[PDB]
Amino acid sequence: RYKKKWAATEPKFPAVRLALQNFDMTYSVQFGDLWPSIRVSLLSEQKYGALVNNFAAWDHVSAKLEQLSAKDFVNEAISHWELQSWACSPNLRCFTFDRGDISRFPPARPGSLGVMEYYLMDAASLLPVLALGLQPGDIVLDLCAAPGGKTLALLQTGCCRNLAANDLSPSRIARLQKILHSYVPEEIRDGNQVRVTSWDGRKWGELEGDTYDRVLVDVPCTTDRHSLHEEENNIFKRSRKKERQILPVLQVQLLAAGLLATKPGGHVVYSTCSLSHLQNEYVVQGAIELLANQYSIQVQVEDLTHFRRVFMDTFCFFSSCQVGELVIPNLMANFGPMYFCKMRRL
Amino acid sequence: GGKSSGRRQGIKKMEGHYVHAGNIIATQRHFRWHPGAHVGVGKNKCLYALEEGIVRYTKEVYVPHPRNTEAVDLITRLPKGAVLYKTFVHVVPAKPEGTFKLVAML
Amino acid sequence: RGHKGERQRGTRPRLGFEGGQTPFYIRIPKYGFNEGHSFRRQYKPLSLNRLQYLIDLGRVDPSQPIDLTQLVNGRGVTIQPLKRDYGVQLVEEGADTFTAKVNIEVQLASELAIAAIEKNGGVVTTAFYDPRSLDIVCKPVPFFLRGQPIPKRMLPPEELVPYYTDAKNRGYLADPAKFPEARLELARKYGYILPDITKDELFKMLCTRKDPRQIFFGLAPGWVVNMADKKILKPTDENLLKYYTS
RNA sequence: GCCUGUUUACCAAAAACAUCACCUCUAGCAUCACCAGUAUUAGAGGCACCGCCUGCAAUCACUUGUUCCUUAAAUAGGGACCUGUAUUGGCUCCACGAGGGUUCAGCUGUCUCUUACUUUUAACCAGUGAAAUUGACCUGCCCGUGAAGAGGCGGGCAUAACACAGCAAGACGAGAAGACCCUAUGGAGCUUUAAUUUAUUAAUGCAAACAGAAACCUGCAUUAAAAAUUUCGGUUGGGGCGACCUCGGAGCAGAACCCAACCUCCGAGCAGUACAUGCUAAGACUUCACCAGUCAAAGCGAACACUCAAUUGAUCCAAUAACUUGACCAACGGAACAAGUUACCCUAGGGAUAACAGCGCAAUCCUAUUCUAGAGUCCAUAUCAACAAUAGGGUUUACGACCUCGAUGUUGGAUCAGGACAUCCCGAUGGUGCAGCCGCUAUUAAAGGUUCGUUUGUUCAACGAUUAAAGUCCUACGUGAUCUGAGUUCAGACCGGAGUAAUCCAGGUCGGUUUCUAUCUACUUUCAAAUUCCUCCCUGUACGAAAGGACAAGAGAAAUAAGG
RNA sequence: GCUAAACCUAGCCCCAAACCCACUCCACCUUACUACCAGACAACCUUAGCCAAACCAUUUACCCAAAUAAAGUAUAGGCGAUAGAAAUUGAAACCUGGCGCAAUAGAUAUAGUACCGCAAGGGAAAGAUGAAAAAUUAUAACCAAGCAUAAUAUAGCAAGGACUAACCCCUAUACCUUCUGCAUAAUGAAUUAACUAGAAAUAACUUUGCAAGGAGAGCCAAAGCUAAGACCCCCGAAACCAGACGAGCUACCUAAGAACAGCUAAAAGAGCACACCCGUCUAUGUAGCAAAAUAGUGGGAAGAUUUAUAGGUAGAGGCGACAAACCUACCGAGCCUGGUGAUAGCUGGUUGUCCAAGAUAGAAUCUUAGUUCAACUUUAAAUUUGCCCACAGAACCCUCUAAAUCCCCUUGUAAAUUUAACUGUUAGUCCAAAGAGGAACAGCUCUUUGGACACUAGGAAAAAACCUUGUAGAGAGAGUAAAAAAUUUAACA
Ligand SMILES: C[S@@+](CC[C@H](N)C(=O)[O-])C[C@H]1O[C@@H](n2cnc3c(N)ncnc32)[C@H](O)[C@@H]1O
Ligand SMILES: [K+]
Ligand SMILES: [K+]
Ligand SMILES: [K+]
Ligand SMILES: [K+]
Ligand SMILES: [K+]
Ligand SMILES: [K+]
Ligand SMILES: [Mg+2]
Ligand SMILES: [Mg+2]
Ligand SMILES: [Mg+2]
Ligand SMILES: [Mg+2]
Ligand SMILES: [Mg+2]
Ligand SMILES: [Mg+2]
Ligand SMILES: [Mg+2]
Ligand SMILES: [Mg+2]
Ligand SMILES: [Mg+2]
Ligand SMILES: [Mg+2]
Ligand SMILES: [Mg+2]
Ligand SMILES: [Mg+2]
Ligand SMILES: [Mg+2]
Ligand SMILES: [Mg+2]
Ligand SMILES: [Mg+2]
Ligand SMILES: [Mg+2]
Ligand SMILES: [Mg+2]
Ligand SMILES: [Mg+2]
Ligand SMILES: [Mg+2]
Ligand SMILES: [Mg+2]
Ligand SMILES: [Mg+2]
Ligand SMILES: [Mg+2]
Ligand SMILES: [Mg+2]
Ligand SMILES: [Mg+2]
Ligand SMILES: [Mg+2]
Ligand SMILES: [Mg+2]
Ligand SMILES: [Mg+2]
Ligand SMILES: [Mg+2]
Ligand SMILES: [Mg+2]
Ligand SMILES: [Mg+2]
Ligand SMILES: [Mg+2]
Ligand SMILES: [Mg+2]
Ligand SMILES: [Mg+2]
Ligand SMILES: [Mg+2]
Ligand SMILES: [Mg+2]
Ligand SMILES: [Mg+2]
Ligand SMILES: [Mg+2]
Ligand SMILES: [Mg+2]
Ligand SMILES: [Mg+2]
Ligand SMILES: [Mg+2]
Ligand SMILES: [Mg+2]
Ligand SMILES: [Mg+2]
Ligand SMILES: [Mg+2]
Ligand SMILES: [Mg+2]
Ligand SMILES: [Mg+2]
Ligand SMILES: [Mg+2]
Ligand SMILES: [Mg+2]
Ligand SMILES: [Mg+2]
Ligand SMILES: [Mg+2]
Ligand SMILES: [Mg+2]
Ligand SMILES: [Mg+2]
Ligand SMILES: [Mg+2]
Repeated sequence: RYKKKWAATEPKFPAVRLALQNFDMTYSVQFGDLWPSIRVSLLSEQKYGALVNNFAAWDHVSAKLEQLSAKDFVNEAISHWELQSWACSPNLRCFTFDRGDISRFPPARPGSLGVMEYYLMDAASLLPVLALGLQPGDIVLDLCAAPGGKTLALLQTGCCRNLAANDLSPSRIARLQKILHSYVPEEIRDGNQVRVTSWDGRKWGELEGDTYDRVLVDVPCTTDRHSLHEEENNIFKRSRKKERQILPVLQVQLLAAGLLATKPGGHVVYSTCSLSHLQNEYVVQGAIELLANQYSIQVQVEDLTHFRRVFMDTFCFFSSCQVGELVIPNLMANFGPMYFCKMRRL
Repeated sequence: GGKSSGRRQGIKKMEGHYVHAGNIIATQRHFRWHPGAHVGVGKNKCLYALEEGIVRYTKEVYVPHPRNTEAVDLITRLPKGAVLYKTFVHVVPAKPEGTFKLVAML
Repeated sequence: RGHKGERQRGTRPRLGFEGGQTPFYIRIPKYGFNEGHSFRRQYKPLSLNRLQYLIDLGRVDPSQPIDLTQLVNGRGVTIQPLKRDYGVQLVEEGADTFTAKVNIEVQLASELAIAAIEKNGGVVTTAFYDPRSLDIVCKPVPFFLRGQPIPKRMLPPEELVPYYTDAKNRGYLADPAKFPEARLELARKYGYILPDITKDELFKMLCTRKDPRQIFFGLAPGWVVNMADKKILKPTDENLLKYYTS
């Protein structure tokens, strides 16, 4: 029989407050004096970048955005490659506002083709797609692709002949299908070019070995932006405490499976929307040791310092990261938080 | 979850049963039984008799429609000489369409 | 009474209660099935088979004009003015076998029933009776025991005026000049030779029609029937005469 | 705890309340209170005199470890040191107290260990004469069985009748539908940011009504105040900080249908294409009822029953000219709108249902064999033992909810014990890595015995001194109509913690009603066989190189036990 | 043969009719029943709540002045439980009665007395001769429990089969109720007598009258209509509201009083210690002396003391050195009366005989202690198939390639469906089998098939679930069914 007369009961905290307390302890030591600056940006609403849909009237949309003083940071960054001196995924146009500007883009309006003119997404989430260095004729595998923040960006490039978008949750997958349907014309999705499935990412390490040249792996993680604001399906509630404990374990397993899926000589980018170093660098180091000990697979992590300097103008970067690149949010540049690490298989 | 009850789907008219027009013959989730002579199929693969008569079940050669791509791709990979079979439910009409009766003597 | 519960203790719930779920009758949506049921007009049907049955047995004499009083007096109909009855309606049942020349006045009449009577040489006229005068017509004897002067029946309501002002329905307020034209159309439609009732000996009896403000035959409104002394009292006040004649 | 004082009349006299002292809050004044008073006054509170104290966080208190004193023995009492936390707040001091602990000497039948006497009671004779109680009884023991604890059933044994006096193991003894958990669309108190209201009260505003400005009154409003009404969804979960409630698919459910969880897995609360996704109408299916839900020929009218497993919400009502539309009513067959707490609790019931117990079961626990790897210098088997195997036991921890919810609180102790032998001691006998003493191990043996103390409510345990030994258990975890009431358990209070509060607590502290006249069974002198240690002698003998050091038999002395 | 038992009146109930009483003398609103002095004192103000809505919050019938009819209609209503007209219609009418009661009945009544409570208020019990008691030589017999006459003899639900015979022999696990299942150590009952618990006619059915009409205005009618017969319990809360009654106990206050030896000390809420008050500890007592006491031991005892007297504060409250204390011996909200026969899905009870049919799918539910519907069951009625079952036939991704169903002519048989009218059961058990959860444990939990059990008997020791076996009586006949455990083990070159 249950006992309902406990002497002391733990006070009920909101899931937002629960997430805030855990982040406050962990991230204060990790970031030091930058945590108060980061914390305000996390609590403030993030800036939304307008990703131009190439399938629609991209040139006309670009002219429309220029009227709202929007500036294509991607086009500016491309010209910066030679200025500083794999390159990056081409055919991406995302317009944002100036540093410290709070203006919000109007909601997207379907064009004459019947597809949305542009997609609103975090500008920090576009970097892993750019860091992926996509090239035409490649076969791209995306794990946890739903709801399609990075999935849509791959199709805008037009460099992927075959795509494998897999997310474990069918509800997220259903959102991905609608986003692709509304934006990407049916002709591309008509064939086997875009394959949307709902299975465990751990299976991809065995079912499809060395099939894909470019693999983008965004494992699930404690989303700092969503946890501090959303009250639904928060990972920090008591019922989901078990999932948070086993969360780093899944991050190591899903990343390792994706590394097995890629062909030797291919590129794999590990992406995570969190500031916790125990889930950003340790997971990356965990997968590297896991492959060598169990499957004897060696990978090399590329240097993103060259990539860091190009987007320093429009993004804030943390210069105390062992392997990956971490983009921390700021009041002037609200994009983030985003962590992306690029490793190639040899 | 998974507390859903059964849908009570199956054979409503067995072999040799006398049926009338519109009577439901069988209800199925998938095409376990295929419509035969004077047997219609609804949206939910519900087989109903189009004519009054006796219900018969036979095994017939299955030739899919060319427009149905999925079934066409299945017979094209079969070894030469192999033929697919499926169960078909037929209704053999019992009464004729009508009779000619004398009505007047002009 | 069973074992315990509300059955043995006699605390059963009200009729229609289903243990807590929404009752069957409650969950059915409301519709205007019976809306205004107490204001709808009801008419007792009178078949020509019933009318011919009464005539052959002598319960209704065809030599005299037939009104609602004669039908009630012959136990042919049972009118309930308290039950929103407005008279009798003549239906077409048994029109083939009907063969009698009568002068019957009914509140409503179908086109075929009108044609059947006029084919045999009869006369059919439709008049309106208000509920107050209806009880007087059905049971004159109880009304004469109240010691009240006979009131004039009121005109039909605004909705029923078109029915009684049209010669097709043989309304009692219709223009008599349009009756010959309407009578011939029924003869042509149903294919029967319309007899000339003027040459008939009963022509005077057929033409006998009561005034729209009159209740009985030969009894002007305002008169007081004294059944104890077999006498009728007629007021001579000028204002009273103007009230009972207008 | 300042003190005298006060409180639960009938279980708590206190650490609780009050109390001078101090602090805070409110109020500028007349004609029943305050008060016939007026800021040195009055009222509403907190703390409990007095004295002392910094930083501008120290000092202290609390806390985690360590040590010392007392005792033969100290989970107690007293003091000191280390760590952490906490701060207006904290620390001392008289006196005092039926308050709660420790102790010196003394005192004593409190005890070792009881005994004698008187009185009452008692028993008998005489008089008077109750009460609870009672299905009927012609009222036995053992074993078994059974709704799981039998005087009544099964199998054995015993058995003339019969009163009186004792006894308290049984009659799950008697006494208040007992306490204890649970149930109810049963109550009540209390608290509140539960819901529903401002009638009432007070303060403003306007209207009214006036003067010429105002007040009173009345109406309508808005603010609060103080109250009023009512409710506390189910499901599941002993060590938590909840999940779950509707709909669909797969396994169980293997082949027509149907078929459950705490079950085993994945989801759905949409989107897209249509715009005849128009109008009508035979015959059928139907999620086991109903409500809903599904298919559909023909016909009319046009062209030349949309995809999808789920993708959904009834009635009333509101909106609307109409057509139509409206609820994570998600507690999803939906109440138009209501939360906690009760140990101050009350009523109706429940062994359908908890804890203790009994019973089932043997995961755990326990024991012996089988196996022979491995320890034991060599060597499986003097001993010891792995992976396992084979059986037994019902002492722990669990699991089951079958019996008891119309008077057993449980633990421990005192008293008296009956029984098992898987033997702690005494006895007999193999083996030994048994020289002798000591030991180890195994077979046999239940006739007899199995201590006194310190802290602790203790069971247990720690160590104190002993003993041939200070056995493992069972018996309603024996025994409470024999006793005890210390711990826990009802009302009081405090410390710490939780909560806005009421109030709560697996913690600490203090106090707290233990009824009964014996009707029945059983029993009330087993007429009487005793065990053990030490010393001595054998004997300083056998043994041994010495060191050491025995058997058996006999004697003496002492102790307990039994009987005088 | 004692106690007893009987014994019919008193009187009452319901109607009718009629509109009722209230100054002999004296006393009586002050402390009522008190002869006899200066007063000023005034009545009027919505009922609420229980209860029903299965909670509850709007709401929920209560003579309002003519029976019937209109009519349970119009309307009202969380449009829901339920509430509910009017116009209009028009009624006879003779008090002197009883298919009422007969001392546990009928009024409580012999009496609002005795008695109980401070008060409001509650509220009894019983009598029995005869013409004559101025016949007591009286009103004879028999009859409940309880006794007495007349204690008891192995053994056991107290009996039955019996028997020459009481016992001895054989056989037999009290009753009611509640549960799947009670000899059960679960409930109730000491016993005797009396009293004490199924009220309603919408539909349907049955039997008459009349019939396309029926009916003694209204109403119904596509064979109906009228009339009759025939179905719907008792006791019990804690509560809520209204109006009264209570501070002679107690809590505090007011008025005016009383008490406190002696000693030590000092002008003390001082010390010791009587009266007095209080009730710490222990024992006795526990239906007691006592619904809180006795004995001893204690605290205070010149004060915030104790105490007599009168008055005050009254329940939505008082009062409180706050103990949720006290407010007339059960105060987390007094008592009494009324609403009230409150309500209770809960507990208990539910009265003569005999026969017949008669058990385990579910769904919904502020619902799992209930109810509604279905299933099942019963009666009546109509009709024709029902059950058993030969082939044929019912899926693939899937070889646990399962046992076996569904369908189903013959055939064996006699039921089945539909119509009408409603009740009741559904907190199930165990065994075999398949499969889940637990531990390849449980008299464990949860589905499925089948059996048994709640229906008798025999056999397994006693025995609800295993086996045998059912349709009912008598016999001092007969044949059978199931039905009684086996097993004793090591030489060796
Ligand atoms: C933080 S979201 C990333 C969304 C997307 N990658 C983007 O950046 O736009 C991680 C997603 O991974 C999916 N996921 C969680 N567990 C997964 C698993 N085991 N295998 C595949 N996907 C998983 C979840 O549905 C979740 O929506
Ligand atoms: K007292
Ligand atoms: K004290
Ligand atoms: K006893
Ligand atoms: K509900
Ligand atoms: K008892
Ligand atoms: K119930
Ligand atoms: Mg299922
Ligand atoms: Mg009962
Ligand atoms: Mg004190
Ligand atoms: Mg002092
Ligand atoms: Mg007391
Ligand atoms: Mg006391
Ligand atoms: Mg105090
Ligand atoms: Mg004192
Ligand atoms: Mg001493
Ligand atoms: Mg005597
Ligand atoms: Mg007595
Ligand atoms: Mg005897
Ligand atoms: Mg026994
Ligand atoms: Mg026996
Ligand atoms: Mg005796
Ligand atoms: Mg005694
Ligand atoms: Mg309920
Ligand atoms: Mg009310
Ligand atoms: Mg159905
Ligand atoms: Mg529901
Ligand atoms: Mg449903
Ligand atoms: Mg307490
Ligand atoms: Mg032995
Ligand atoms: Mg015990
Ligand atoms: Mg005891
Ligand atoms: Mg005892
Ligand atoms: Mg105690
Ligand atoms: Mg104590
Ligand atoms: Mg002695
Ligand atoms: Mg005088
Ligand atoms: Mg005088
Ligand atoms: Mg109610
Ligand atoms: Mg209630
Ligand atoms: Mg009487
Ligand atoms: Mg007798
Ligand atoms: Mg016998
Ligand atoms: Mg009151
Ligand atoms: Mg007084
Ligand atoms: Mg003195
Ligand atoms: Mg003094
Ligand atoms: Mg006192
Ligand atoms: Mg004390
Ligand atoms: Mg006294
Ligand atoms: Mg003194
Ligand atoms: Mg008084
Ligand atoms: Mg006091
Ligand atoms: Mg208190
Ligand atoms: Mg209290
Ligand atoms: Mg009282
Ligand atoms: Mg009742
Ligand atoms: Mg029978
Ligand atoms: Mg509901």
